[PDB]
Amino acid sequence: PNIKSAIKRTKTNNERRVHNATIKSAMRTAIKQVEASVANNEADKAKTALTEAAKRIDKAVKTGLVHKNTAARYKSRLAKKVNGLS
Amino acid sequence: RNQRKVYQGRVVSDKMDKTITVVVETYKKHTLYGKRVKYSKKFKAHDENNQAKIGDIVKIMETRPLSATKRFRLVEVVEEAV
Amino acid sequence: ARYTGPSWKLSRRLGISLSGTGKELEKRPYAPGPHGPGQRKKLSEYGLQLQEKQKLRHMYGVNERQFRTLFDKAGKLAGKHGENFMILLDSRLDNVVYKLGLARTRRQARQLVNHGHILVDGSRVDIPSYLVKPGQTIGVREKSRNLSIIKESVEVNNFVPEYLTFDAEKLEGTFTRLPERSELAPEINEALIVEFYSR
Amino acid sequence: AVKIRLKRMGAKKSPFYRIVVADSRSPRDGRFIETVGTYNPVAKPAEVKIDEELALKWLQTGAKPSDTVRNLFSSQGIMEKFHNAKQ
Amino acid sequence: LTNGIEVTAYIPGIGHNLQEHSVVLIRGGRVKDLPGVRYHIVRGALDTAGVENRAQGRSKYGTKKPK
RNA sequence: GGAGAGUUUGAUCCUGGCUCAGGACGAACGCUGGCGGCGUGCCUAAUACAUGCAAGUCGAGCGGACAGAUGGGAGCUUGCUCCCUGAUGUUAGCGGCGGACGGGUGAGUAACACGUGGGUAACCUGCCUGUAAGACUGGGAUAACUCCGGGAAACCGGGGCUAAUACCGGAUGGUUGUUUGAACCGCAUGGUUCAAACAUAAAAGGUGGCUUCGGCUACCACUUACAGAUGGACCCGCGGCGCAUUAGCUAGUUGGUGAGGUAACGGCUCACCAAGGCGACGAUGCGUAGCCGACCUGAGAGGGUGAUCGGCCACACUGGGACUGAGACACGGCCCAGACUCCUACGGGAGGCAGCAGUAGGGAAUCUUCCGCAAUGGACGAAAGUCUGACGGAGCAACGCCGCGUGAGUGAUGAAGGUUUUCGGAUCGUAAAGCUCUGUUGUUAGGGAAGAACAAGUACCGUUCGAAUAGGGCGGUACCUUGACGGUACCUAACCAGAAAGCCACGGCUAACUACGUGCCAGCAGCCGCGGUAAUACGUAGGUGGCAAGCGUUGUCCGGAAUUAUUGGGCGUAAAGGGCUCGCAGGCGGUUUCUUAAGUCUGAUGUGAAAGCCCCCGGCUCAACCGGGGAGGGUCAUUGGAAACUGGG
Repeated sequence: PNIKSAIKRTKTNNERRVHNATIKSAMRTAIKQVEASVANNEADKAKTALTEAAKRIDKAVKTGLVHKNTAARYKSRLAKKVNGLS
Repeated sequence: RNQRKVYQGRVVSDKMDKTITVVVETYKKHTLYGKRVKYSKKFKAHDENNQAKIGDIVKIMETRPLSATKRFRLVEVVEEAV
Repeated sequence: ARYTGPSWKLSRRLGISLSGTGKELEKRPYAPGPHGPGQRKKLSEYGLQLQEKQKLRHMYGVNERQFRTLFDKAGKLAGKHGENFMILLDSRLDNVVYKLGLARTRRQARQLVNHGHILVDGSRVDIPSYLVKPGQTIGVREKSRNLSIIKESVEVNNFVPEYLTFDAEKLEGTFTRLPERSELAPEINEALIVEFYSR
Repeated sequence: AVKIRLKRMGAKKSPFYRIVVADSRSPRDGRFIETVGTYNPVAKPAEVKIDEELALKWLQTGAKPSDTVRNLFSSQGIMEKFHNAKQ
Repeated sequence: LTNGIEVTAYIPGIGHNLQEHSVVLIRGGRVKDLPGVRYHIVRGALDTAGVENRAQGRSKYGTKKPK
C-alpha cells in the first residue's frame, strides 16, 4: 500500500478478519450441534443446544458480523426443526 | 394500497405444472407509417390449481418473481374454452 | 476592424452619396478605377440585391458579421422586418451622435464615441455599436465639452430629425421616439436587403 | 447526510450561488435534492432570496446548513423561526 | 501514407523539389484530367517547398510573403 | 413556415444522375496576425510511463517515548550541571471516523445498461434530525517499548512487558425467534394492532464546572426501539442500431417438490422429478455502440452527433477471489495467476497516471512538470485547525463567439510615381502632401474595489438543562481576525498618428477587367471547361470585388435532394410487373341490428430534475456571457365518460 492509512487498514483488516472468523465459526458450530441432535432425536439436548445456537447467533449480530434478517432466518429454521422432535 | 398491473389475456400453453402462458394482443401504431399493427405479448402466470386450460380468457395480476420467468398470478378464468 | 480607406469611391461605386450631402458624385458619378468612366453596365438581380445591401452597410460603417447579426435581431421584433432593421441601425451610438450634429461625418463621430468623449445618461460609453434606447440622453463628457472639432459641428449643423431633440447650449441630445422610416434615408430600398439574406 | 449548501454558478470572476438541498456526497455542482434560494455575493449589497417554507421544511427534517448558508439564514431570520418552532 | 495506403497525389504549382523518400502532406482534391489522381500534395508543408516566385494566391502554394 | 442554378442535344421536351450557392465544427493545413471579455483544447495508442503532488484527521479514546522547566538537591572552576515529573508542548504506535465521496476514462456492454411509467404485502440504509428507554458487574490479552536472529538497508521472524471509547464473560432490557390467543383489512403469497409464555441478544467513557470528595451536572461519545430524511437494491410495461449472403436456438435450459444461499423474491445454487421454454410480431449468430438531458441541421417530418456541462451505467496493467465495512467484490486496499517494468551489496524487495501537471510513442492535431486553499464543496475534530492537483485562479494556443482598434476633418494644385493610352488623356485620387484634431489603444505616472460570508474567543439578551447565584446547549447581539487572483480589473493625468492589414477572388454559375509574358508548353479547374502566337479562365502587374485579425484549402454532418417520396416518387416505350398458376402464414374485406369496449375520442389527476432551446424582465460601459420568473414538451400512468369507425361475440 502507498498511503500510510492504507497500510494501517491492511493490518486492521486482517486482524478483524481473524476475530470474526472465530465468532462466525463458533456460531456455525452451534447450529451444527442442534442439527445433529435432531437427526438422532434427543429433545433435551436439542432444546438446550437451541439456546446455545440462539446465544451464538445473537452474539454475532451484536458485533455486526451477521445481519438481523440472516440471524432471524437461522433461528426460525432451527426452532422449527426442533419442534419436529415432539 | 398501490395496485399491480392487470392483464386480461388468452392462455396459450398449459403443459407446465401450475404455469400458464397467457398472451395479450393489441393494436399499436407504427412509428413512421401510422398503420395499426397486431402486437402480442406473452406472459408466464402462476396458477396453483391448474384451473385455466389452453384457450381460456384469463385475468392475471403482477407479482414478485415466482421463478426465472413467472411474474404474474392467475386471478380468474373469465371465459372457459368451448 | 474598421474601414480606413478612401471614402468617395464607395459613393461612386454605389451611385449614391454616403454622406447624404453629395460631393462624391459631382465630377465622376461612376465606379472607381479605369473601367468606371466608359462602362455603363447593368447589374443582375443578385448584383442589385448586393449593391443595395452595401449601400446601407457602408453608410453606417459596420462590418458584415455584426451587420448580419443585427438583421436577425430585427427579425424577431413585431412589424416590418426591413423597417425594424433600419431603426436599429439608426440607434447605433456613433450614428446618433452624428445625427445630433456633434460630428461632421460618421467616421469623426465614431472616433469621438470610440475615444470616450460621449456620455449616455451621465455614464461613459465608448462603444460605437451601442444600441441607444428611447428616452436616454446623449451628452458630451465634461472633459470634452470644449473640443474644437465638436464646436464646429454644432454650429454648422442644421436640421436635427424630429424623432430626436438637441440642445446646442448644453451639448446634450435626447432620443425621444422611434424614427419610423419616413425620417430615414429614402435612397435605400430595404426590400432588396430582406431578399438578399433569404438567399 | 443531507446538507443545505451553496452551488456555484455564474462565470469566472462573477460567482453566483444557489442554495440547494443536497446529499453531502454529491458533487458541488451536480445532483441535488431541491433548490431553496439564491445568493449573489458580488452585488452591493449581497442579494439573498430564500424560500422560507422550503428552508424550514428541510431544517426540521434535519438537514444542516453549511457555515455560509447558516450565516445567510441568520441574517434573514430563518434560524429564529426554527429555534422557536422546536420549543 | 501512414495508414499503409498507396495513393497518387498531384503536385500543384510551377516546379517542385520532391524526390523519392520526400515526406509530404496530402489533402483531398481530385485532378479532373488525371485518371486515378484523387489527392493533392500540400505545398509548403513538411518537405514540399513553396512555389518559387509565386506572388498571387500564395497561401494556396505555401509561399511566404516577399518584401 | 418551404426560392434555386449549371451540365447529356444541331435545337427541344422529359428521365436521370453529377456539381454549386447555406448552416455547423473539440477541427487540421497555408498565408497573415493588435488587443480585451467569455468559452474550448489527445477526436488517434483503454499505448508505455521518469519525477513531484492528488487522503487524511482526531492528544477532549489510549499507553509510551522526546522536548520544555516553576522550583529542590547537586559537585565544584560562578563557567555551567543534572535528577524529579511543573504546567506546557511534539507524535512513532494502538484505537475511531474517513479512505465506497470527490477526480479520470469510455475499453466492455444490444443489456432492465439507459429513457420513460409503474411496482416491492420480496428489500437494505453509517453519518444527519425527532421520539422513548438505558448506559449494571467482572475478566484475559496485544501493539508501542525492550532483548534474539536474518538482511547493506528496506524490511522480515521469535521470547517478555504495558493501555484504552480495542476485545470478551455475566446481570436487566420493548428487537429478533418459537408457541398461543384476539381485533380489523388486503392483491395470491398475506398485511397492521394488541396480549401471553418461553429463548436469546445492549452499552464507554472523555472534557469542563461544582462538590460534604460519596458524587452531582452540561457537552461530545456509547446502546436499543420506533419514525423521518437521504442513499442504494430488485421486478415489470414501453422505447431506442446493421445483417437472412445469419433460421433454428436452448439442456439449469423451461416449470414443479424439497433443501441451501441472499438485505431480499427468484434455477440464484444443488438433489430429485417432468419436457418444457424462446423464435419469421426476427429467436440465435455476426458486426457495431456506453445510454440520456441535450447539440447540429431542416419549413416540418426527419437526418446526423452523444465533445465541453448534468444524470445513470461500466472500467481502473490483464484474469479470478474474497476480507474489512452502513456501503466495495474497492483508481492511488489485500490474496492468487499472467504480461511488463524498476531497485540490489544478488541476501531480498518494489510498481501500475483511463487523478493534476509532464515525458516518449502514434497522429494532420490538441496546453503549465504553474499559484492558492482567499471563496464554494468535501473528510476529520469540541474547537483552533489539518488535509483537499475537487475547486478557485493564472499560463499556452486566433481553436471558437463577442467587442474595439490599426486614426478624424479639411484637403485639386486632381502633385510625384505605378498602370493604361486610340499619346489628347484616363486611372490609382481626397488617396497622399499640407493645415488643423483625437487618444479607444499603446507608453509613462498616480490612485485602486467588490469577490469576505465567517469561525474561535470572550462581554451582554432570551430560552433550556442543572443542586446551583457554577457551567454548558439553542437563538439573538457588540467587538476582532483573514485575498491565490493582484496592486489584476477599474479610475485619473501627461506624451505620441506615432508601433498595429492581411487573405481570397474578378469567363458563366457569382460581386468584381485591362496590360504584358507564355503558346495544348508552363500551368489552371467546384461544374461547364482554359491554354496549340491577339488568354478578362495560365503566371505576373495595375485596378476592382468579397471579407477582415482574420482569410482560404481540406476533412466531417445537415440542407438544397421530392435523390428511398409517411408528409412526398415511380414501374407500356426513359431503371423498374415475378414466365404462369395453386396456395400456408400474413394484409385487407359486402348490408342491417344488438352487445362489448381492444383500437379510437374525451374529463380530471399524477409525472416528464437542473442547465439548454423559446417568451418576459434585470446585471456586466455594449455584445458575447451571467441571473430571476414563466412558457413548452409523452403513440406516459391511475381513474371516469361517449360508441360513429376498426376489432371480439
